Amino acid sequence: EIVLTQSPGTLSLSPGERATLSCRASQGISRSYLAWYQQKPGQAPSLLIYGASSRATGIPDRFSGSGSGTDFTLTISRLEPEDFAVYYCQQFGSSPWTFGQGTKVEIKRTVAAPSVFIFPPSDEQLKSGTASVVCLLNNFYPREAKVQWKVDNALQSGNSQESVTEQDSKDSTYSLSSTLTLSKADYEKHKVYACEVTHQGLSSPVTKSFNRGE
Amino acid sequence: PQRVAAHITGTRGRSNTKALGRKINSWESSRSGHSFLSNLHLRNGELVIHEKGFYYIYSQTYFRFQEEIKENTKNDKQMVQYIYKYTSYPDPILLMKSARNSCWSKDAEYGLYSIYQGGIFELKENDRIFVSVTNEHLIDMDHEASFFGAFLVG
Amino acid sequence: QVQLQESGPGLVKPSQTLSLTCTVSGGSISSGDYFWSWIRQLPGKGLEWIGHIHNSGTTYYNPSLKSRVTISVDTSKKQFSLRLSSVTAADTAVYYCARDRGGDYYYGMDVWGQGTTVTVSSASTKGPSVFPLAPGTAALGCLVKDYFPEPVTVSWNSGALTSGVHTFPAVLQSSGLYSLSSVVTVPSSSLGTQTYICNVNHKPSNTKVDKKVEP
Amino acid sequence: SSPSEGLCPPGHHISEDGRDCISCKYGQDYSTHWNDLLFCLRCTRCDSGEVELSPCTTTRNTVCQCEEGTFREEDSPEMCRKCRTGCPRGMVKVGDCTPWSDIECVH
Repeated sequence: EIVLTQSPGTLSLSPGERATLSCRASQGISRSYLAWYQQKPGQAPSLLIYGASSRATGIPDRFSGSGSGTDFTLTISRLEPEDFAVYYCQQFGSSPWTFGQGTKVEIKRTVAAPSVFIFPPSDEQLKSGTASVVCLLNNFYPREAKVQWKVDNALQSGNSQESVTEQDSKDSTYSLSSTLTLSKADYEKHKVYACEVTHQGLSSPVTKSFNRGE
Repeated sequence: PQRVAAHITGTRGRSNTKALGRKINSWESSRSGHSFLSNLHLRNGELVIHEKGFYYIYSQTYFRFQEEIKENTKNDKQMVQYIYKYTSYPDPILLMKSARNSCWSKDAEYGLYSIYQGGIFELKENDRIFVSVTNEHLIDMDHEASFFGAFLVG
Repeated sequence: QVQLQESGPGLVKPSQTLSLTCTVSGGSISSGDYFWSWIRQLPGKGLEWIGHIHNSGTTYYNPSLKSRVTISVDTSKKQFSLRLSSVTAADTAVYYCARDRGGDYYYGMDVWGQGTTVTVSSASTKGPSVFPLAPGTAALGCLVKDYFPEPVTVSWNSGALTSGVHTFPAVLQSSGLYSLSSVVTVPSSSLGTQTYICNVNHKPSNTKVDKKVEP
Repeated sequence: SSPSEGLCPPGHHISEDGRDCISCKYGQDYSTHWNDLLFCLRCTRCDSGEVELSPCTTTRNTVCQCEEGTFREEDSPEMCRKCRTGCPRGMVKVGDCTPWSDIECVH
């Protein structure tokens, strides 16, 4: 199969700065047979550039395509914060029609700290089975964050799993989500539950806790 | 109709108007590219031999390319076609090989290198035979440009 | 304008045959032009082109998918259908259908459906359990928990509240079923006025349930 | 349809039993003049450094043209060749670079 190879993996760039995405095919291929896709988190892809270098209907002029043979280039000129999706090339050269691994453009902002929150396992959840303590981290910036849980002042291991969003296409910012899974039987013993949030956008680790509905 | 012959070709259509290389296995069947098999069968680009005898085996493999000067590229290209056979033995046996190099002049813009070769070999029942190339990505498979065949020569 | 709907089971059973169908609204398939097409996308990496079909019923498939694949049209029925075969782990992926302008001048896919995420197991589909997570500016949102298979949608006051919503990617628990939270952040002096119901839906299990989040 | 003189029309193509017309797959093969072919003729797909100028239908093969800035001459129909930019000294240019010709310099 013809193999496209997108370089690089990711790009970080602030708005206004200029983006060059590469797509290089293992064999040279028409040019009529190279198209570019944009895929915003949680959406189906959508056609940016077709024919190596044609803007699909509706696409802002900020986007451009170039190349032939084996080397093809997509160029976003003056970045908007929207433009921070993932970008794919595909080749209708020969056949399987193939796609490149994809290049992910990530926004560059300016450190914003997380607004920490903590939710008590609602009474209804407890009434059957287990108890879930959910820790939120809001509109931040950047990628890194640490999350520790403390039960009668002891550290946890394994008994949690988290999930982050992608950057906001309007804002610029992530958001994390750590949950604490332990049975509504082992929960009823221990008295103090704490969510510790260490971040580079903070002076010192900010903590959020509760005393089992007191 | 009771005859042992075969000529299978590059799928991918038609023109305008321990084994060296990699095996070509995208060849396919029934007279449209104008292939045929006749007292022989196919097996991932390997013709399989029914009737033990002498067989004039052959293949042409077309190399087409354009080129550039880059930061970390030596442009010399070794275009070699191999015709191996698998017998009752563990490792493949090369039967024939034909090679060519690309031009050297830093002034080359393109490269057209077709490679025909063929010759008779005595094959046994269930011997399997396949083509194999270097610079596979350079091989053009327009159906007249590259093909693979054999017949019995009784 | 022209729109596409990924109709089809979100679950299929190890070495049973997966199937889906795509629907067309506004303009019809018939018209000797485009190629109606299936693309899958393999757990957060490369898209894979499966195969396409024309309005004359002629197909094109990705060799490496060593025909497990079949795909078809019915203009009288306004839908095209794909069917894998014999499936496994390596078949679990979101499956988009899409319209490619074969050469009716582009080459490329101008129209996609939103694509349904298919999971291959013999698993038993489970409905989600919803428990609200109870509340300057405050943070409130419900926890959708213990379902299967993986497609779950969750909005707020049914599409009327989208401000500051952060629904976080589902986490495949060690149980085998999935969790997923869905927070909102609102002005802290609104915990009493035009307040907040989250509506979790789950097609594979027929679930569609609301829930009010409150002090 | 059914044969007409022992011929099937464009887009269609004949059967083994010789009795029925069958129809070329779309954007895969073709047939353009009335025929008796047991197989439709396969479609071209533009080799590199060309542009597809029209898609391969069922009664017409795909059309390829040289890229913009390259030409295709009668005796070099295998690689599109780069148009020259300058002429030599003492030589003046009349006639631009087309899909089918180099530039044309005179004296």
